[PDB]
Amino acid sequence: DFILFCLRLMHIFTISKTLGPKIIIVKRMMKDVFFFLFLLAVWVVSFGVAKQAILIHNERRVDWLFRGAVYHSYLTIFGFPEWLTVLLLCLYLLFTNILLLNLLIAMFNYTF
Amino acid sequence: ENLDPSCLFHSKLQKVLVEDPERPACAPAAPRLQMHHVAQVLRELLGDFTQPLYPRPRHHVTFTMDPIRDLLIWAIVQNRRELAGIIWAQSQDCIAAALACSKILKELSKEEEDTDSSEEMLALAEEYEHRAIGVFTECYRKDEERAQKLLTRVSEAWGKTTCLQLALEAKDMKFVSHGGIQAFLTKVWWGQLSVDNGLWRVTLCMLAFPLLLTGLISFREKRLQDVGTPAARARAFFTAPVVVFHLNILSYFAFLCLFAYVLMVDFQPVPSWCECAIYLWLFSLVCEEMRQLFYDPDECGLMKKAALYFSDFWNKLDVGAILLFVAGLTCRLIPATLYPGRVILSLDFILFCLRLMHIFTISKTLGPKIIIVKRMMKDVFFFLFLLAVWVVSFGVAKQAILIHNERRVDWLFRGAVYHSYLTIFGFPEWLTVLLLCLYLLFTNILLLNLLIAMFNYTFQQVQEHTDQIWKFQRHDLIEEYHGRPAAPPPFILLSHLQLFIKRVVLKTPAKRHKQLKNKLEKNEEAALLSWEIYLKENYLQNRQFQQKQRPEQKIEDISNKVDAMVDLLDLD
Amino acid sequence: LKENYLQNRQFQQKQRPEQKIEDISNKVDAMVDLLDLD
Amino acid sequence: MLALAEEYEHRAIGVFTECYRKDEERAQKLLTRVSEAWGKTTCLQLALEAKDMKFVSHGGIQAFLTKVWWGQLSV
Ligand SMILES: [Ca+2]
Repeated sequence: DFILFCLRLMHIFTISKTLGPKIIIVKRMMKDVFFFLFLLAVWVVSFGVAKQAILIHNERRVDWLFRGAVYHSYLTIFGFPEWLTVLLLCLYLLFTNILLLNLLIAMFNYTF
Repeated sequence: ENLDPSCLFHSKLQKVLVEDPERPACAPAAPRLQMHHVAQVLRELLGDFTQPLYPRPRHHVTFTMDPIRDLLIWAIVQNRRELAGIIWAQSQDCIAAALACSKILKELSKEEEDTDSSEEMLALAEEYEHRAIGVFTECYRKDEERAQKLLTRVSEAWGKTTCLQLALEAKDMKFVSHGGIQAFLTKVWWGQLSVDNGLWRVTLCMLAFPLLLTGLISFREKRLQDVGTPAARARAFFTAPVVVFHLNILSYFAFLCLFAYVLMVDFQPVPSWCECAIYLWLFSLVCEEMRQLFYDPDECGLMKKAALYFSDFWNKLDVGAILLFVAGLTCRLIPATLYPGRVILSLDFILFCLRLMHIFTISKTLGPKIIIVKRMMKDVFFFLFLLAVWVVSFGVAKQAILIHNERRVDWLFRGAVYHSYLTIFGFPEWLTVLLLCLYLLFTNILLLNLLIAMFNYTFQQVQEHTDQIWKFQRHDLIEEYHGRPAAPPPFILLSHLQLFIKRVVLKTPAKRHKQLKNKLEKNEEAALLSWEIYLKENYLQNRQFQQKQRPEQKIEDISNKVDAMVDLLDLD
Repeated sequence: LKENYLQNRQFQQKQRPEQKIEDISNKVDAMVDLLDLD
Repeated sequence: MLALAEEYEHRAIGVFTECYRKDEERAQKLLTRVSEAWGKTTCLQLALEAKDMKFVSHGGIQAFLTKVWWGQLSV
């Protein structure tokens, strides 16, 4: 409820001349923000499940390996195994560093 | 017989005359022009889906049915513009006629092997699709319902095809991008129930069985809405294709969760039960796609239907995932290759989860963005080659200067590769500052502006008509889920078995449904055609009045009056 | 083909609207001179 | 003088696009030929040395460059 109260302070910027239309713009942008973030979430879950399947055997560990792989996927999302590691990192680079970012740039520029 | 010789249609007719064997059966030197030769060369132009127009005799004056059709085709095929513009105004059912002329002119303009007449033919075809749009928008603004009824009807005059199929096969963007036909597609997509309920209401009625028996959601055709026959209401609710779409999405989601669970924990060398349920569901999916291939509503080419199936993107992706799963099971059955079978099934899980991106095509705002990304990937790839050779260049240069020659296999090589990866992901004082500032100047600036420029550039073009492409794309999704049975992929075997045992012994092969195509009665069709004739006569007057109101025409009229006046004053 | 091109060029230059306005103006000036001569 | 030169490159583009729309092959043959009247130079070399963007940006001459670039085999 403190978060809800502090959200109410954004109403102050409506009275000023230059600031209000930007708030009205953000109120429109949130709609396709949400439906993008679903697409991003299912994508990162897909690569997390694929990596934890290939590079770790089947183990019934409850909170150790699960939170470890989840923290690995979180660190990836926030930003002879030589050929295999280079292939996995370059595939994650090619997908994540490029495609959905241009999707966001295109959609946000379009609605703006 | 007196068609002019220089045109393309005369050349194709003179070929198909001598390709007939029945004339060397009679006499080789004498050519006899028959009507079914013209019908054959017209069937080659119009498409395979239509039946021949002029029949062959299997044996005073005599009229064929609808002679204005024949005169319009004879004026169209040899690019006489002003004759066609005159005798189109006399035509019976003009909506189908304009689109058929547009299809004929596009197909005849493709094979021209010239330059002037090809552009003339394309301009004429575009003009005729404008005529069809004008007459249909008059019929739409007057009455909402009969204008919808005018689309799905079969037309005897043009070889038993509907108007919508001609508009699709001729690839007319501006006709199907009209508001009324899009409203028709939405009306078919929402099915039996009313179109104003919203998505969350259908979601809650899908989750809750007794909520449909209440006063919730909506209906149209209020004989079912008022009187309570909940068996019929439930059959109508589960018949609708939106419901079948959400059921397939939910079943696919549960299938993916079970596949991820068995891949993460239950990959066993002994054959497993949670695996065999998934093999059952995947056999269900492949039998569904085989049924989707074998559907032939009209008589058509099997190889042509195969090219039509494999032309589509998601069919290629679906059959690739099926083939990879077939390979993965044979890799799983051999005990020596169990872990390669595991990694193959993981890559196939990636392929299955890529299929969930298809859901966003149906929504209004989201689909054009997918069409934009499908264009952007092409120069994405050729950029990433340039980025890779660049980072390899600085990695090799740095590892050459700051490390001596050592034959270490995996230690120093993976160390330098991890250093280059950490660089890519984001008195040695002067040298280190120089190396870091050089990597800063190159990496933090140049290729980033290359990406910004190229991506902005291609977005500025594809953004313009992604919407017009998507409105044309919208049809086949609705047609497929109209054709698909209602059961989710667990029970679609129970749906498939009755159809398969029925088709073999005594049934029809395939028949279209009476929502997309139907044959009207004569008593209704006469009044409908008279209504359309009267609205065409209404449209032509507004067109000629608007063309008279143009300013350049007023200037030309004043000039002609002034020339008449100076001639009159010269005569005095 | 050059002789073919020149005719299309001069016909397109004749079809311009400002040239039509100038032609109407010259005809009207000829007419007012003729009515002044009577 | 600059306006007159731009007008004359428009004249050259118009006559060449007529020759191109009528026949595809002889229009290609018209470029590479040597001209005795203007000191034994070809037309393409004059269009390059005069720096005319709109002449070499035409579709037919670009098709000629593609045709030379693909060489003996089909394009
Ligand atoms: Ca399919």
